[PDB]
Formats: sequence, C-alpha cells, structure tokens
Amino acid sequence: QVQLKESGPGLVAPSQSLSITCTVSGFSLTNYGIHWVRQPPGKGLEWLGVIWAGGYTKYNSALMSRLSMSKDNSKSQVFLKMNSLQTDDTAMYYCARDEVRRDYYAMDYWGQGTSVTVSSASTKGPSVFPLAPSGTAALGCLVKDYFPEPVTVSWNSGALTSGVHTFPAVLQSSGLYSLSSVVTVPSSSLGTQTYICNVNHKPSNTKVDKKVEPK
Amino acid sequence: MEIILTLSQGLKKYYGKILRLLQLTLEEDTEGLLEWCKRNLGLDCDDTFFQKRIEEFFITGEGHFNEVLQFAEPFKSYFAKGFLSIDSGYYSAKCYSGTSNSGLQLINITRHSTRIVDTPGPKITNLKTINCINLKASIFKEHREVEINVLLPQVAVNLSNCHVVIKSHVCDYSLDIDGAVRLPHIYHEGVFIPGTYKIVIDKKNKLNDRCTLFTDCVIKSVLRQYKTEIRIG
Amino acid sequence: QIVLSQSPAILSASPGEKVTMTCWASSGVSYMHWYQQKPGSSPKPWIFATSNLASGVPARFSGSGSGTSYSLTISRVEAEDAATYYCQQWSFNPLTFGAGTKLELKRTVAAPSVFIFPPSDEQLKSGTASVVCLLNNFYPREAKVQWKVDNALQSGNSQESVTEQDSKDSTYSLSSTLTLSKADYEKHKVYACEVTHQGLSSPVTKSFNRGE
Ligand SMILES: *[C@@H]1O[C@H](CO)[C@@H](O[C@@H]2O[C@H](CO)[C@@H](O)[C@H](O)[C@H]2NC(C)=O)[C@H](O)[C@H]1NC(C)=O
Ligand SMILES: *[C@@H]1O[C@H](CO)[C@@H](O)[C@H](O)[C@H]1NC(C)=O
Ligand SMILES: [Cl-]
Ligand SMILES: [Cl-]
Ligand SMILES: [Cl-]
Ligand SMILES: [Cl-]
Ligand SMILES: [Cl-]
Ligand SMILES: [Cl-]
Ligand SMILES: [Co+2]
Repeated sequence: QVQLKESGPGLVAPSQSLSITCTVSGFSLTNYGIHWVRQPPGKGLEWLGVIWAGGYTKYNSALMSRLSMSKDNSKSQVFLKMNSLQTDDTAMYYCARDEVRRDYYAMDYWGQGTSVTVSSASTKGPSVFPLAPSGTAALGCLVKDYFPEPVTVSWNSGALTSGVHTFPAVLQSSGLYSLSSVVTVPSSSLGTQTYICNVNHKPSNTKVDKKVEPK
Repeated sequence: MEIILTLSQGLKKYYGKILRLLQLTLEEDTEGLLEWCKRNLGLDCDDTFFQKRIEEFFITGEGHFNEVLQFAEPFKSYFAKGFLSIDSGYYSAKCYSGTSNSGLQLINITRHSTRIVDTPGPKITNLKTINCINLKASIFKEHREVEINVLLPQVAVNLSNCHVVIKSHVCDYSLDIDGAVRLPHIYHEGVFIPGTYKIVIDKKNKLNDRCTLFTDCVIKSVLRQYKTEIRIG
Repeated sequence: QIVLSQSPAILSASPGEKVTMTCWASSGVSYMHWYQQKPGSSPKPWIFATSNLASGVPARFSGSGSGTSYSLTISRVEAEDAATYYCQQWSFNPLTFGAGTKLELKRTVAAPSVFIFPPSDEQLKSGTASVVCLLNNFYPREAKVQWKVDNALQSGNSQESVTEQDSKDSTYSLSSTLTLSKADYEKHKVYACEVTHQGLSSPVTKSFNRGE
C-alpha cells in the first residue's frame, strides 16, 4: 500500500533551520511528486511547495525565500529545509503524494504529520502520575509539566482504546504543558485486569509506563 | 497568481508552440507552459527541446512515440498509429511521424535552388490544360472536388477566396485564409518542407465558388516561369 | 493568492438532516477539492475535482460548483460525519485551502458522569497537588464546573480541557484540574467539584476528604 511518513525535530530554536524528511513506500518517487502542507495549531492548512517526479520544485511564493526541497530517489525520501524560522512556523507538517489526471491534479495520499515547535525554550520531559479508580470506574494518568507538545498516550500498549479520553493539553502559567488521559472500565474487572498508561515524549526521549491500580 | 495548466490544458499549449514553430500558425499561447513541462515532462521545454522533438517526430525518430513527440506519470503510452493530432484548440494539424513514411518525404530548402528566370506567358491558365510543371490538377466531377498536386513546393501558391484542405506525407490541415499556402517547416541541419503536397478544393459548397490560385507557371534543362492565375470556382 | 472563504464556520446538524457548506473563492477557479479532517488525524481526500467522491466516501456526500462558488452536501448526516471539511483550489499558484467548515452533530441531551481524583501521593511528595474532576460522555458541550475547598469557591487556580466530539455517540468529555501547592492542599479537608449541566435535574457534587 501507498504510505508516507514524516520525521523531524519536535523542537527547533528560532535561530536554527528546520529539516524534515518524508519517507515513502508502495510507490516510486521517480513517478510521483510530493507536496508539503502545514497546519499551525488550531488553524487552517497552508501549502508549502512540491517536488515533482522529475526533481524540479515549486514553492509557495509567500515563503520561497526560506524554503527548499530535495529528494533521494534511491532512499524513497523527500526533504524539506526551512531557515530564518519564526514562532509562527510552529505547526504540524504533512507530506502528500501528487496525483496527475487529465483534467486535474490532486493530493491523494497523506502522511500522519510531524509536529514542529519553534521556540528557544528547552525540552522537558513529563512526570506521570496515576489517577486511581476509587458498575463503571474511571482511571487515568496525569501527564504534567512537559515541553514542547506533543506526547503520545496509549493504554495497555495500545490494546485498550474503548472508553479512552486523552484530553488536549493545557498551557500552564509556567510555560509547560499538562494533560490527563482517562479510561472507563468495568469496576468488576479492577481486581483482575491490569491497566497501564504508556507515555512517550519524543523531544525529551521520555518513555514511561505507569500502572494504575485502586488504592 | 500564476495559472496552473492541467495535463490536458498544457498539452494544447505544447501543440500550439509546435504549430508555430512549424509555421502553420503565427501566434502561440505559452502562459503556464514551462511549469507544465517541468511538472509533467520533468524537463525545460525550451526552443532547443522543441526543435529536437520536431526533428525526431518527422525525421530521425524510430519506434513508438507518445503524445509529446518523445520516442502514475503521463505520456508513457507510446503510439504506433503513425500520426498525432497536433491540436492547440485554436488550430489543428494531423501530422505523420517520419517512421510511418516510406523513406524521407521532405526537401531541404536551405540548399541553393535552381534559379528560375522570367519569361512571357499567359496571365490566366486553365485548370483543364495546365502546362506548368510545378502543378498537376485532377477534377472529380462526380464528387465536385478539384485536387491540385503541387510538385515544386518551393514555388509559392497563393490562394484567393478559397477554403481548402492540404494533404501531404508530413501533415494534413485546412486553410481558410488568403495568401501563400502555409507548409510545415522542419529544422534538421537546415530547413525542410514537404516534397509534394495536395490542395483539395471542395466545390460541393458555395464558399469556393470564387476560389482562385495564383502561382508561378514553371516551364522547361533551364527553368523558366511567369505569373499566372488558375480559377477553380 | 486565491482566498477561499468557507461559510458557515460551524454547521450544527441532527442525524438525518441534509446540510450544505459553501466555499467562495476570491476569483474564479476551474474546480474544487474537499478534504475531511478529524481531530488527531491528517486531512483525508474526500472530493476530487468538484464532484468526484474519493474511494470509500459514502454516497450521501456530493460536491458541486463552478467559478467562485462551490459546495459540499451531505444528503442525510450521520454521527460519524462530525469533522472539519476543507476546500482547496488548484487553478492558481500558490495552492490555497479554505479555513474549514466544522460540522457539529446534535443529539439528545446526555448528562455527564462525574468523577473526582485526589492528588497522588507521588505528586504530593514533589510539592504540588493536582485535583482532577472528570465529566464523561455528555451533550451539549456547555457545562459549568466550579471547585469548592472547605465550601469556599475557588477562582483562578483551575484549568479545563474538552475533547472533540465523539464520532460514534456525538458526546464530549471534560476535565477540570485544580492545582495547589502541597502546603495549601494540606491546609484544607473537603475538596469538591460541583457540576451544572442541562442533563442534570440539579447540580451534582463529587467530593472527598483529604487523607480519608
Ligand atoms: C541542407 O542543405 C544545406 C545547404 O546545402 C546543407 O548545409 C551544408 O552542409 C554541408 C555538410 O556539412 C557543409 O559542408 C556546407 O558548408 C553546408 N552549406 C551551407 C550553406 O550551410 C545541410 O547539410 C543540408 N542538410 C541535410 C540534412 O542534408
Ligand atoms: C504570392 O505570395 C508570395 C508571398 O507573399 C509572393 O512572393 C508572390 O509574388 C505572390 N504571387 C505569386 C504569383 O506567387
Ligand atoms: Cl510507482
Ligand atoms: Cl518556486
Ligand atoms: Cl490550454
Ligand atoms: Cl483546435
Ligand atoms: Cl493562489
Ligand atoms: Cl453562491
Ligand atoms: Co500513590
């Protein structure tokens, strides 16, 4: 199947450049162009540019002074580099496959996106605290004081998804983020079933498993 | 605020450039064509590129050709039908690849031509009794058509009040304007035009009722000529 | 640039209703793409070139339009259609997107299930106390959550977060987090969150006694 996966640094300083990679499978870059599109937090989509199958590029003229693109056909990778970074370059960055039809072009397969925060602040890993359950019981994990976004939270290695609510993070007055992830489970199962939240904060290389049990 | 041409739209402009370079048309619309080429062909379709495409399609190319005269991605289905409809939306010509022809069907007009001297002769020449060696006429009364076979295409044939179809081993196309018959010009170490061509005049309509040909009547050895006019309508 | 203005910004619809969202372009374009995006996921191609449904898109969706005015229509809305829909033009450089129409699904009122979580002993050892009140699977989204510490209403020391609308049951969930120093936390005994919501016949309070 056609697949695209972005990879990049979750945090970059305003003085540095941003380098992001799009790795593809299921098709050849010799036959398909690749677009970059970004989405600032809670904001709409913005096209950045494209590298066509033959290697030529076209950038959004509103940022062509700062943006460049290249690719490595043999590695099935396309590269984005942006310099003179500003705070408003904070966004989720997507790559998407270009499609050619007789009477239109399209962007027919998209990656999952990679999060980029532009800030001079230092990374900080979260502390993970249990929200202990005390017919339906709720339990969770408090994921507190981390920077930048995002963190991934799963339950039981991703096997437990029903009833899970992982809340959008809140920006605290300290400048650090915090969220909770909760799940509802049958109370009859609390003595016998195990519930562990898996927390991953890639910018700080923090991976935490925290078992949550009744007191 | 650059317009983006779709695959189909850019191909029409691509053909329009070829028609202008062939000298079948005098104008071209290339807005957006260069980006269309970079995106869909992976190359810069500059004047050198187009001249090579024309040279290859009509002369040097061998094997199957695609819609853009090359011998997921578009233009990977290489034809074997022998012709391309070089169609810009403003003008069109049915053009035959050199590989579909029994040898070369062109003449090199860059070579110095055997000069033709003027000589007294009738200003009017009858369609039924043409002594000019550059022209041969066939009348098909049954279907109300006249075909003029032009055997010396370097000698200009000017149409007046005519609506004709040109047939040649290079391209077929229609002419609806007064003046010298336009012919495809192919650059290949020099300028080439078709070796012969046919003017087809349909008289089954009324719009050719005044059609007239003006040309030099070439006669023989040393070549001689005089201005003449052949009424068709 | 071509500016794409999508109207309205939010479409609220009950299941079974027909809805239409509009994408107006600042200058004429030859066709319009549409994408569906749900929270936490990338945009999904939804309609190609004005009216062509992407593979897998239900037949209840259609697209139409020309020139400066394009639309997306859902003939009978379903709960899973809750999402933001973006239009996109490909007639002029740079490629541009609209800012999206957010389709919100209506449903019958559903009262929240309310849970309260004391600070963990591990967090207390590190000097901070976070008390979490959870409002689970409710509709409408509007709710009032106030904190009472020893029956004294709290102000300015709590933060709320709300999930996006559930794709299956169209409900929301909400957390309210009261944050206090360990010393302030250990000064008081009763910690309560009081919840007011349309589905409750009276405010519901969940509370606990510290250390009990
Ligand atoms: C078309 O005709 C021209 C003119 O006769 C040819 O140009 C000559 O080419 C020869 C071979 O290289 C040169 O030695 C001459 O000096 C050229 N003369 C001129 C006036 O250019 C041309 O080669 C011919 N093209 C083909 C494909 O036969
Ligand atoms: C025909 O047109 C050409 C080009 O304008 C001109 O040179 C010629 O004298 C005209 N007349 C004849 C009889 O060819
Ligand atoms: Cl491929
Ligand atoms: Cl560019
Ligand atoms: Cl066109
Ligand atoms: Cl045409
Ligand atoms: Cl634009
Ligand atoms: Cl309208
Ligand atoms: Co504990």
